[PDB]
Amino acid sequence: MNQQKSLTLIVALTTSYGIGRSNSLPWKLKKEISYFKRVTSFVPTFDSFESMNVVLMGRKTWESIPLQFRPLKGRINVVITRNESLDLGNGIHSAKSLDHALELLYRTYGSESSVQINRIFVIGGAQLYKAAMDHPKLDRIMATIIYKDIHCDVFFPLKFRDKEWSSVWKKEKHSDLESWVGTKVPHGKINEDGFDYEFEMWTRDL
Ligand SMILES: NC(=O)C1=CN([C@@H]2O[C@H](COP(=O)(O)OP(=O)(O)OC[C@H]3O[C@@H](n4cnc5c(N)ncnc54)[C@@H](OP(=O)(O)O)[C@@H]3O)[C@@H](O)[C@H]2O)C=CC1
Ligand SMILES: CCOC(=O)CCCOc1ccc(OC)c(Cc2cnc3nc(N)nc(N)c3c2C)c1
Ligand SMILES: [Cl-]
Repeated sequence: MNQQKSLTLIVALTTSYGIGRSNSLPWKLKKEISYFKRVTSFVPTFDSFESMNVVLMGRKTWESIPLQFRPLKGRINVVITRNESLDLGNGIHSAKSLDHALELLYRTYGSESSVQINRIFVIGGAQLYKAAMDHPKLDRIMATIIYKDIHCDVFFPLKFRDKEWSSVWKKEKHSDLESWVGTKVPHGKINEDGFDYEFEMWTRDL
C-alpha cells in the first residue's frame, strides 16, 4: 500500500545536462516556467473536482524558488530533507526521503480526505533527481532541452538522452506528450532570450 502510483520527473536541462548554477537557474524563460506550471498543475476535468497533483522537491530547490512563489500554488508541496526540524510554513509537508514522502501523502490523502492525489512530480534537486532515477516507480521524464552549453555547476545525474541509456529510456511522439499533458504544446524549437529550447517526453518500462 504505497507503490501504487508512478512518479514523473520534470526538468529543464542543457545538452550537457546542466540544470543549475550558483543556487538558481542559469536562464530566465518565462514561457518555460509557464509550461512547468501547466504540466505540474493539470488535472483532468472530471477528476479536478476533488484531485490535486503533488510536487516533490529538495530543500535546496524549495529555497531556490523566490519566496513569492512558495508553496508552489495549487499543488501539494513536499520538501524532502534528511533533517526534519524548524523550517516553517503555511501548511508545508516535510519528509526525510522520497519513500517517506509517498507514505506521508498516502497517509494524509486517503479516501477519508477531501483532497485526493492525481499525479506525483519530482521537480528537482540534482540530489532528489538522483533518488528518483533509482526509484522503481519513476517511469517518465518531462524534459525541456536547452540547446546551449550554458555554464552550470549542478548536473542532472543520469545521461538519459544518450546512447548508453537508449534501450531503457525512449523519447515519445509529440502527440503523446500532448495527450499526457492534456493540451497542445509547442512542437519543436522555441526561442526566448538567446537560445533555442524544446519540450520532450521520455519514458521507460517499469
Ligand atoms: N533546471 C531544472 O529544471 C531545475 C534546476 N534546479 C536547481 O538544482 C539546484 C539544486 O540541486 P541540488 O543541489 O541537488 O539540490 P536538491 O534540491 O536536490 O537538494 C536539496 C536538499 O534536499 C534534501 N534531499 C535531496 N535528496 C534527498 C534524499 N534522497 N534523501 C534525503 N534528503 C534529500 C537535502 O537534504 P539536507 O536537508 O539533509 O541537506 C538535500 O541537501 C539549484 O541550482 C536549483 O536551482 C532545481 C529544480 C529544477
Ligand atoms: C505565477 C507566475 O509566477 C510564476 O510564473 C511561477 C514562479 C516560478 O519561479 C521559479 C523560479 C525559479 C525556479 O528555480 C527552481 C523555479 C522552479 C522551476 C522552474 N522551472 C522548471 N522547469 C522545468 N522544466 N522543470 C522544473 N522542475 C522547473 C522548476 C522546479 C521556479
Ligand atoms: Cl509554478
